[PDB]
Amino acid sequence: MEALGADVTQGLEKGSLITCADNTGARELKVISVHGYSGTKNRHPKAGLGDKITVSVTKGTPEMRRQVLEAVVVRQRKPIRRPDGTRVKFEDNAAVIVDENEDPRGTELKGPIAREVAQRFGSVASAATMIV
Amino acid sequence: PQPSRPRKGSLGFGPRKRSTSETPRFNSWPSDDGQPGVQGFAGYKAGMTHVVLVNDEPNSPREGMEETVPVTVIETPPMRAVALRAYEDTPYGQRPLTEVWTDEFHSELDRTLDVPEDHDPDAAEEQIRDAHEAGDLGDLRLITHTVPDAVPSVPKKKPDVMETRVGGGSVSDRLDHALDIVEDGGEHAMNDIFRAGEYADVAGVTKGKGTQGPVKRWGVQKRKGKHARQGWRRRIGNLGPWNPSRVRSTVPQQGQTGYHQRTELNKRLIDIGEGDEPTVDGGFVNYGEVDGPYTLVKGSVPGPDKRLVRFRPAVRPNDQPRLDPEVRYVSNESNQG
Amino acid sequence: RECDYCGTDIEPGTGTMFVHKDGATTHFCSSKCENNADLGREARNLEWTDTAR
RNA sequence: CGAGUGGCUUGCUACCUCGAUGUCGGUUCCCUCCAUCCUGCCCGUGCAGAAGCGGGCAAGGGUGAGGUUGUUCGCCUAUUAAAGGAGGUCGUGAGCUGGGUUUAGACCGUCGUGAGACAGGUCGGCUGCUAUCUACUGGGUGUGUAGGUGUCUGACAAGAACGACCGUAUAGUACGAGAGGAACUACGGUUGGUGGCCACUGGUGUACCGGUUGUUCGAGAGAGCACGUGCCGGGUAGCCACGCCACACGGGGUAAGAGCUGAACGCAUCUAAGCUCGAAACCCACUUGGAAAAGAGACACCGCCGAGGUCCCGCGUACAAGACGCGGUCGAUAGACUCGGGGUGUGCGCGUCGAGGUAACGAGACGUUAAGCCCACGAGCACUAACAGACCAA
RNA sequence: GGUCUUAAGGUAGCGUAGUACCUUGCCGCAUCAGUAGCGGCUUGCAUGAAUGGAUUAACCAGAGCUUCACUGUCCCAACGUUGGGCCCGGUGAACUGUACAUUCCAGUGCGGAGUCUGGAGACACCCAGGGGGAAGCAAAGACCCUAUGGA
RNA sequence: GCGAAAGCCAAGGCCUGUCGGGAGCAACCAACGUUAGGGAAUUCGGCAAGUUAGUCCCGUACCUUCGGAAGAAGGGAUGCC
RNA sequence: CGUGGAAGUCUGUUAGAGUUGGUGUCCUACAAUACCCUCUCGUGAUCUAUGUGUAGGGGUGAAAGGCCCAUCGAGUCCGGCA
Ligand SMILES: [Cl-]
Ligand SMILES: [Cl-]
Ligand SMILES: [K+]
Ligand SMILES: [Mg+2]
Ligand SMILES: [Mg+2]
Ligand SMILES: [Mg+2]
Ligand SMILES: [Mg+2]
Ligand SMILES: [Mg+2]
Ligand SMILES: [Mg+2]
Ligand SMILES: [Mg+2]
Ligand SMILES: [Mg+2]
Ligand SMILES: [Mg+2]
Ligand SMILES: [Mg+2]
Ligand SMILES: [Mg+2]
Ligand SMILES: [Mg+2]
Ligand SMILES: [Mg+2]
Ligand SMILES: [Mg+2]
Ligand SMILES: [Mg+2]
Ligand SMILES: [Mg+2]
Ligand SMILES: [Mg+2]
Ligand SMILES: [Mg+2]
Ligand SMILES: [Mg+2]
Ligand SMILES: [Mg+2]
Ligand SMILES: [Mg+2]
Ligand code: NA
Ligand code: NA
Ligand code: NA
Ligand code: NA
Ligand code: NA
Ligand code: NA
Ligand code: NA
Ligand code: NA
Ligand code: NA
Ligand code: NA
Ligand code: NA
Ligand code: NA
Ligand code: NA
Ligand code: NA
Ligand code: NA
Ligand code: NA
Ligand code: NA
Ligand SMILES: [Sr+2]
Ligand SMILES: [Sr+2]
Ligand SMILES: [Sr+2]
Ligand SMILES: [Sr+2]
Ligand SMILES: [Sr+2]
Ligand SMILES: [Sr+2]
Ligand SMILES: [Sr+2]
Ligand SMILES: [Sr+2]
Ligand SMILES: [Sr+2]
Ligand SMILES: [Sr+2]
Ligand SMILES: [Sr+2]
Ligand SMILES: [Sr+2]
Ligand SMILES: [Sr+2]
Ligand SMILES: [Sr+2]
Ligand SMILES: [Sr+2]
Ligand SMILES: [Sr+2]
Ligand SMILES: [Sr+2]
Ligand SMILES: [Sr+2]
Ligand SMILES: [Sr+2]
Ligand SMILES: [Sr+2]
Ligand SMILES: [Sr+2]
Ligand SMILES: [Sr+2]
Ligand SMILES: [Sr+2]
Ligand SMILES: [Sr+2]
Ligand SMILES: [Sr+2]
Ligand SMILES: [Sr+2]
Ligand SMILES: [Sr+2]
Ligand SMILES: [Sr+2]
Ligand SMILES: [Sr+2]
Ligand SMILES: [Sr+2]
Ligand SMILES: [Sr+2]
Ligand SMILES: [Sr+2]
Ligand SMILES: [Sr+2]
Ligand SMILES: [Sr+2]
Repeated sequence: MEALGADVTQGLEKGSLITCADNTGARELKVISVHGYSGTKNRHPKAGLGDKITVSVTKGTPEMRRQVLEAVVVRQRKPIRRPDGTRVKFEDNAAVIVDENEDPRGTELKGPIAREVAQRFGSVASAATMIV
Repeated sequence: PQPSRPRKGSLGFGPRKRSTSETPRFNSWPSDDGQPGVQGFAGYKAGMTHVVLVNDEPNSPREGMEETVPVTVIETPPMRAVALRAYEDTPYGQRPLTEVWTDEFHSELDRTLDVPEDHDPDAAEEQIRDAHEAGDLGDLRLITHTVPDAVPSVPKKKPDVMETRVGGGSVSDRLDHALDIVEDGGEHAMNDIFRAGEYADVAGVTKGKGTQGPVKRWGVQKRKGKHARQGWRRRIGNLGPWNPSRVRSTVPQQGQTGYHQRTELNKRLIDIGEGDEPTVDGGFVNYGEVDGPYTLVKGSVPGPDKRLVRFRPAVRPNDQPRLDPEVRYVSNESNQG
Repeated sequence: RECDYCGTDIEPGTGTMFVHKDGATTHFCSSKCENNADLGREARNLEWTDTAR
């Protein structure tokens, strides 16, 4: 994929429970897989800010609940390094559900987003109220 | 069927034993292309800081923007090319033919060598030129030594001697180029060989750690779960199968880890200067204050503070040189805190 | 830059930036400041802090 | 239908072991095979393209995470370039585990007159030993080569030190009616592996500083104990990973294959002689080791009454003993002192305030006070200690 | 089949059961995915009424399963603490020992060799290590068969 | 303090749960402390560890043999002067 | 509403009794059954000292073929016995 422009320490793993930052009807998401990732023996497949991940809907409306959808990691508690050396971290771990064309499923994004994610996923960015 | 997995550690840096010389020895030199010149230099590791730079890479979207880069500070005072050793091409490889020495010797070189009192430079030189005529002259290298005395933070005064190759143009021209350098007093500097922005190969003898187990030394796993409580925590599963009935040298075992020679490739020289511009407040921890000829190597450099490191023009660079990088800022913040 | 907590100048190529839930951004110059901030302490009340003094 | 190869399954046999070669599955760590799953290079196509299908060379590297089940096997999910198979006493219990098989207790079903049985099910049910030899990982002492110091050489040896993927431009282009949709090359990044390093972020930090509970030293001050810090907060150096740095290109020779020239065979023919090409594979390149390479090596200087070394002394860039490195007054090697640079967070005492209380008394607030206390780092500094002095040696 | 063996011919219930071979039975719940667990069905290889059936509040170091919470169980390991380990003084065993013994790759041999054969490698001695081999040490195999053995 | 509980301390007893010296004291082992992000992905199985916790106030489901379930659950409070 | 204070009743390392898991430590042990943490019972079919009775095809047994002096699907000693 296109460079993020930031070093990321994946703060999530397969099976992790994160926040679904949007109005799709899905409240809590469960990480199932990480797009384009291949681990090593005994390693839990890791995911971090800027990654496209397969996801499971744990909490939310009956219609959204139990569905297997794709999402993009928008925020993570574990720090990331910016080109100027500074570290950046968020209040929570969040992702936004996405379609086949990488366009946000819902109409509105909740909470802030990373500028690096915004650059990689344009249509997701052009839906963000705040970009840090 | 039990998953595949790369082995623990590399079999390319063995045997993993204590190094013979604390002074690194390059086992390879750069090519003979440009003008005649010394193919290496040396200094003493001081410590680290970070620097702010302007992106030199024309292929980066961040070209022109400020970038924070980690840097190791190395005191690189002038050295002395005390002699010129010539090698001859024999059926059993290269062998030392003769050497051409000098008159001027550093006041404290006798702490290591049995300094020459009666030498014949002319005769040796002739022998070398005769071998050149015969078409048997191998390569030309200079016997060099550092001046630890020039570095306050370094305790030793006993100089560190190391042979450095001279490559460049025609053998005839670099022979003369070498001889001239030696004649004066052999005094040369980092400037003479390197330019900020070039890629160098840094060789050094790693930080010593004495004996360590397979986990640390080879990166093997620790016993997991229930296995970690039975009486085994950091011991490998087994020393090998029933057959072959012997332990293979390839299985991760305990032993000397650290204090080995390493040659780190493609190290960018961020800046070569002189003074106290890079010194940290309160002094570099476990080293001291830098105020003299130094070099700023991008990233890490093998070895502890005070250790002798060697420089050599990158033998296999991946990028094209982006000379004299613009240094917007050099951190002087204390390394304590 | 200045530390949004203690108030001293943040050494360039150092520090962390905490992004609050609402999108607010807080530049910390060190772990010490972040930790005192997490204890619910307010810079003004701490004598060693450049803000207070 | 016919001919075989293998020795992974099963069966057969009864050679070997019954004065015992510890089970299945799993795990961990190492090596290998190729009948190749991916990756490289190729041929064919019912090959437009894209995506496939079949075949050839090829074992360098890779082949991962999870849900049920003790399971092996297998079924299933989502990722993936792909999530290949097999051998090593069905590798691996003087390594681990002990869920299953297969002791002694018990239940159910079936069978039995019964004791009790079951190639049925089920709950419970133990894991010994101080390594002599050999083997390997690392560390020393001697002898050989036959005075010492320093620098080298390179027989050999090891490596995967690098493997793979995504994205951008090429390009909405070639191709195609359209749908759809490549490549060469150049770039950016990711993943796995590898080696190193700690400026940065992170962890530790029973160094240190602070808060504070119970109790004891009469109170105060200041302390001990509460498991090897009472607990809570912060945390330096160092050590670290979750942090940071680095890990080609190119040559040479080939395989499959594509060809040139070319005869046997006037023609034809990539082959028979000859030649041009051509794989992630081979060799070189690169990294690591390596004078014990018995052809036991080379160079330079110093020295054979003296070069040099060991002991000794102060110490670590070193370290389980040994070894290694540096300094030793012609000195900054270690300590003290003082600065600097750091940690904590405002000391004792006194003054004012303080809800109240007649007063006694009073938790606490402010000031004095960026205070007090503390530092595994640096600098200055010969004050103290590196003294005295011994021995080996061509 | 629309009685026959042998007296009767399975009623209430419960049921893929700690009983169900087929079997991971089928449907549903739950999960990304559930040979598990629960509910329903149930023709039950071979359930069933003091050989007691069903059912059940309370109780349980009893067997199985699910959720919240928590966490170094794991991703993936690091640093530290105390006692050992290592070096020195003193004290001072045991296991084990046909012999020889520096081995490695192959082969051969009673078909599982440090000692045979062919090669390869190999200067001696010592310190520390984790245990690959000595079909390692410890026990005249509990398994199985045999004995005109025992209980 | 509820207490013959913990923890601390007397009286009384003891330094004889009877070998020492040394090395920031390595690997490895026994006990154990702390670990960022994730949070059972580990494993036959949360085995091991951890989480919770004392007291008062509020409040409390199915079921039930009416005893119980029940400290259900959940929420609030807690010092000193 | 109070009084009352029942219970093979609850919590409880009170004393005391017991022994679930760690398949930890040990396994030429401290020990021929030990150590630590964890865990169960703790007014009763309770625990415990001393005294006393039951004896080997016999006792004793809330039954495990458990126990009867480290000895039990028939104790131990000596004899039959070479
Ligand atoms: Cl393990
Ligand atoms: Cl996955
Ligand atoms: K046998
Ligand atoms: Mg695994
Ligand atoms: Mg620092
Ligand atoms: Mg800082
Ligand atoms: Mg054996
Ligand atoms: Mg083949
Ligand atoms: Mg291979
Ligand atoms: Mg086996
Ligand atoms: Mg074994
Ligand atoms: Mg065993
Ligand atoms: Mg053992
Ligand atoms: Mg079982
Ligand atoms: Mg069982
Ligand atoms: Mg069912
Ligand atoms: Mg009846
Ligand atoms: Mg026998
Ligand atoms: Mg039998
Ligand atoms: Mg009989
Ligand atoms: Mg954690
Ligand atoms: Mg698993
Ligand atoms: Mg437990
Ligand atoms: Mg009695
Ligand atoms: Na053990
Ligand atoms: Na065959
Ligand atoms: Na096994
Ligand atoms: Na291969
Ligand atoms: Na499975
Ligand atoms: Na075997
Ligand atoms: Na075995
Ligand atoms: Na075992
Ligand atoms: Na096993
Ligand atoms: Na080639
Ligand atoms: Na019946
Ligand atoms: Na009971
Ligand atoms: Na831990
Ligand atoms: Na062994
Ligand atoms: Na009453
Ligand atoms: Na116990
Ligand atoms: Na008897
Ligand atoms: Sr060299
Ligand atoms: Sr070399
Ligand atoms: Sr065990
Ligand atoms: Sr063998
Ligand atoms: Sr082949
Ligand atoms: Sr292929
Ligand atoms: Sr099998
Ligand atoms: Sr099956
Ligand atoms: Sr295997
Ligand atoms: Sr078992
Ligand atoms: Sr039984
Ligand atoms: Sr059976
Ligand atoms: Sr079974
Ligand atoms: Sr493209
Ligand atoms: Sr289109
Ligand atoms: Sr204490
Ligand atoms: Sr050919
Ligand atoms: Sr020699
Ligand atoms: Sr019926
Ligand atoms: Sr032989
Ligand atoms: Sr040992
Ligand atoms: Sr007393
Ligand atoms: Sr004594
Ligand atoms: Sr702490
Ligand atoms: Sr689990
Ligand atoms: Sr699981
Ligand atoms: Sr509460
Ligand atoms: Sr009771
Ligand atoms: Sr058990
Ligand atoms: Sr013990
Ligand atoms: Sr035992
Ligand atoms: Sr424990
Ligand atoms: Sr109780
Ligand atoms: Sr007798």
